[PDB]
Amino acid sequence: PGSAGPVGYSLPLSPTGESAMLTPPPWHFSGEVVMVDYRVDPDAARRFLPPGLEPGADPGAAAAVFATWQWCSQDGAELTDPGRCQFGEFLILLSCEFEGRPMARCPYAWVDQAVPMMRGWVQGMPKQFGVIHQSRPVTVGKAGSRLAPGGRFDGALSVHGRRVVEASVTVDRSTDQPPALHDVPLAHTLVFPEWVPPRPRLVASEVSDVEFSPIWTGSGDLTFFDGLGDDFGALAPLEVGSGHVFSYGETLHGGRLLSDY
Amino acid sequence: GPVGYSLPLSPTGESAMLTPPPWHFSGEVVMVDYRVDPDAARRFLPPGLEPGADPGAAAAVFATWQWCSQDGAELTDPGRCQFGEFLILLSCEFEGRPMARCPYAWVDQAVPMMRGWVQGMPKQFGVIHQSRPVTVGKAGSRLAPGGRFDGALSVHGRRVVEASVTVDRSTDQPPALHDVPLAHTLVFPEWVPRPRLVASEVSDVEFSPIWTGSGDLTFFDGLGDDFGALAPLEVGSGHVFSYGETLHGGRLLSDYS
Amino acid sequence: PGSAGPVGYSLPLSPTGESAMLTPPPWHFSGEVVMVDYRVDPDAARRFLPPGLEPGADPGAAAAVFATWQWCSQDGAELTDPGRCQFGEFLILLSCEFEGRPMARCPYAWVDQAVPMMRGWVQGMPKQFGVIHQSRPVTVGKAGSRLAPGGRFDGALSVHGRRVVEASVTVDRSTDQPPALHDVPLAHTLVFPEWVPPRPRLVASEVSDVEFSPIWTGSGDLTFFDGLGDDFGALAPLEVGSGHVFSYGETLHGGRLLSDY
Amino acid sequence: GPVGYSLPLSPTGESAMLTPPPWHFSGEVVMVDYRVDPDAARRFLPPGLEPGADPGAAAAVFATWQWCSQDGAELTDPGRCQFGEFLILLSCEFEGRPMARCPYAWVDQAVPMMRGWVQGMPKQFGVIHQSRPVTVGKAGSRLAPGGRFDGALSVHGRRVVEASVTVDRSTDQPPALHDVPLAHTLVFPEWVPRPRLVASEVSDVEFSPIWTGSGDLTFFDGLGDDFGALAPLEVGSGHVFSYGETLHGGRLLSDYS
Ligand SMILES: *[C@H](C[C@@H]1CNC(=[NH2+])N1)C(=O)O
Ligand SMILES: *[C@H](C[C@@H]1CNC(=[NH2+])N1)C(=O)O
Ligand SMILES: *[C@H](C[C@@H]1CNC(=[NH2+])N1)C(=O)O
Ligand SMILES: *[C@H](C[C@@H]1CNC(=[NH2+])N1)C(=O)O
Repeated sequence: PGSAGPVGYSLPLSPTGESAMLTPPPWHFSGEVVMVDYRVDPDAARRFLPPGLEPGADPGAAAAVFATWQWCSQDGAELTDPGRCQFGEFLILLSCEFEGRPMARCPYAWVDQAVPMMRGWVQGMPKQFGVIHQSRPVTVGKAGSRLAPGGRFDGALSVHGRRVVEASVTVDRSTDQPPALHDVPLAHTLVFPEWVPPRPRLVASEVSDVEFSPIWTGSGDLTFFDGLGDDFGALAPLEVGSGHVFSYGETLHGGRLLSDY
Repeated sequence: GPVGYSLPLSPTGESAMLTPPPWHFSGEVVMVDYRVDPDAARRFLPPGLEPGADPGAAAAVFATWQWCSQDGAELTDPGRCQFGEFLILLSCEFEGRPMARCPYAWVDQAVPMMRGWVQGMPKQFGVIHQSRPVTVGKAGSRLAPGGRFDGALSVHGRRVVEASVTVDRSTDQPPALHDVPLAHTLVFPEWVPRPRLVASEVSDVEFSPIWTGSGDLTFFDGLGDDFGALAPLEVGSGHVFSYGETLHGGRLLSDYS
Repeated sequence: PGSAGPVGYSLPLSPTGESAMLTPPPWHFSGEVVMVDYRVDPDAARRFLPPGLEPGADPGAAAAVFATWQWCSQDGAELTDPGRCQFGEFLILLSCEFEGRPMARCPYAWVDQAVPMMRGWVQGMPKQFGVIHQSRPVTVGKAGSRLAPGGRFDGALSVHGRRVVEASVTVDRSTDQPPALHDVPLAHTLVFPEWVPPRPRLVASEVSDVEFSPIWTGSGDLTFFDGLGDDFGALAPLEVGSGHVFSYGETLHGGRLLSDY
Repeated sequence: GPVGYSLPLSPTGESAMLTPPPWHFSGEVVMVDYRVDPDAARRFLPPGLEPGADPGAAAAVFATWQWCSQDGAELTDPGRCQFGEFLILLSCEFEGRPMARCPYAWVDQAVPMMRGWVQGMPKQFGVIHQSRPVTVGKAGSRLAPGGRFDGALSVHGRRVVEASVTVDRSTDQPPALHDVPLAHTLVFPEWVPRPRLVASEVSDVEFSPIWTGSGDLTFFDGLGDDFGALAPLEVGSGHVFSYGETLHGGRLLSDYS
């Protein structure tokens, strides 16, 4: 009501607010996921947990998650421009707990589009830019795999021209049991660098209307390669477990404060 | 000396950019049938290719593909086996047999581009986007009545084509221009100072059920007056479906001798 | 000294701090610029000036600025990886004043790399992602222009697959007079969206060791196209003035608060 | 029917992806001379091309180019007239005359890639980065003693080559492998079930002063054992310079009849 200067949910500010790079939440997501469960060094994982987050009930449980998404705002406007509403993503997830409640920590994430990257920082998800590839199921022809026993699906991440992660799943059966780390709240750290010479906050992403397709599960394989530094390398798999292929949706509304310390 | 199906030659032949056919394709298509000026279409038909039984029938075709060679090796590297594509198709005939001519095509990966020229398909490079059906959540459309699917092509940073389909029913009737042989012109520029009309030989052609509904198509400036001549006079039905084929090689229609 | 959780100048946090996407300033920049001075609707320009910034001494003075940069941190480490240390940029600049002192406001900017984009938001420069092309001078052969009378240089910006801006300069003489809008402080608005249900600050970017090559100046041409919305379109040229081609360097240290309101 | 120097054919010929030669090039080069296993190099030489007077001499060449046709039209669209390139060169001879063979090349734009195959230059697609000299500020090197310049190539998301040069002096001596004719193999895959050895004809070859100093070069895995066979045994001098030429067409060295 009072406002004088230019406005907007985000930069760039403009007289009408229409120029802003980001739209206010809620945002809807619909995606396809290729995920591998793995065993991480629990002491290594612990060092990525900020104060307030404790080790998971199974401290060594981790996951590598490839996904391709479509997203839109409440009005659905972005959906008519597929170039604007799609992105690929790779995440690491670590098991943790907040006040006794299972959650996941995402210490590393990459995406291949700028809007999702910046929107990640708004939520505290530490998204960087990368090149991200993922197999898609086919239903006709021979050039791919079906969502059926024996179907194989692969994921790859490169960053700055170097291969960082490769994952594979060969599915053998369908279940109605969502993978644990993809079915708990994510606990992020909101912090942004200080330009004029920071107060981090631990937040949970608030979601609704979480939906999974049937889950196709089988063997998993996962390989980390050099090219992201030793801090990242500490989270490489000790052992690799089951892989999972499924579709996922949710609505993301905003943050809930877990601790402002 | 060094060998290979294609450049670069190498001692074992492994370095070649392209592998020998056959190649398998599995793709997701968003296609719009439209009416083109028949006189404009005729001017894109080389000798031997005559106007369709329906000279004005054309189509704009967006697709996303996975492909592989006979051994399937490319499938394990999604970054190497995937590409997006936009094509124009024109109805024509050769010796009384219905076919389609592709006067323009764009892809977003180099191997499929070069492989296109091998077959005579006139692929250039572009930026190509296409809606994907969803089955969970709210951020997209289902393959079901009322589902909408969009396609866009930009070239050299300029928007060139936008298409949309809103489906209303499923059928087992493949879109006509996507179910006839393609007749290409095999020609490569002379570097040291002879075109052939060929058809792509395919097998194991497979369609999913075809979701069909309204179609919409717009051409924008940015590719020149020759291309603009093929802009729609009227836009017909749209179709969303999956498609597979195996592509084996070429068959000579004419070498003009 | 006390720190427990993972750390870093920016996300992602890590045990050593090495994983952070951004490095602390200062950052050094060395670039090549193709710039066109133009006349903007002063009333339109005014609406992009937040409280505290007044219209420029010449309220209708604006510029369109294409640049290609190399950048590095104090240790110079980024320079050995050209893919990491280079980016292209397009900016709009508007003339304004703070407490009587000439400055420039950048209402819109685009870059083609993720690190520079995020670093822009840290400073309040409203960078989005785009495709940005710019001619470079040649010194041998025929496939280009020399930095000499008659030399022509072009710039183009596309965003989401649509052409947004095209500029051209044909130079006819060399001067030692830096273009006014490229030789004054930039006044940005620091603001980041609030995730847990904003306090903007007006800041100036503090720079040192500003250096210009000889300036090649001549006719300018500039065209805006649709595809960024009516707020942006309000800043299209009424008339187009001189163009300038030159090399530029500076060291960027941090922000100085102009007003926290 | 429709015409054109290259596909796609069109009624006026304007749609063609490629324009007829001559084409002008102006580029900035970062090059490292190195020693290759002569036996490995020999295996990449087709019949008619014999080992160099110095069989082990090779070079790794990074360049950034602007190009245009005779009318200069492409120059006004920087996005259409610019590309980056990485090449391997091997010393060889044809009928006693020194030449260079390019067994591998990569570029980052589609037109130059296709145009390469027209000439017989075995270009593939890659991601190619190269340092640029600066003249103001601190974020780079000057073309002056102690200046360092780096090059990198990735293909399909894997790093393949890194090179570096630290210059110490200026000379008027063009690097040998960048100052001899290139001998290519013109061949295109048969689609309906005959290579030629050709040289690229150039004129108006121009070098800036050559800044020369130490060179460093590393190959990484990621392209196969054939390519790996050309990895350096030893690395020599590096050179940073500007280069221009006009490329007119091909001259037949042999058609093997
Ligand atoms: C980034 C984060 C989304 C939300 N959940 C994900 N796995 N990715 C964004 O908002 O685009
Ligand atoms: C290019 C051509 C393919 C075959 N049919 C198409 N619609 N695209 C290629 O071989 O990759
Ligand atoms: C973004 C901003 C730089 C600083 N000045 C510019 N003109 N661009 C960044 O820090 O990379
Ligand atoms: C590819 C080949 C050019 C000519 N000489 C080079 N080093 N690259 C093209 O024609 O664009």
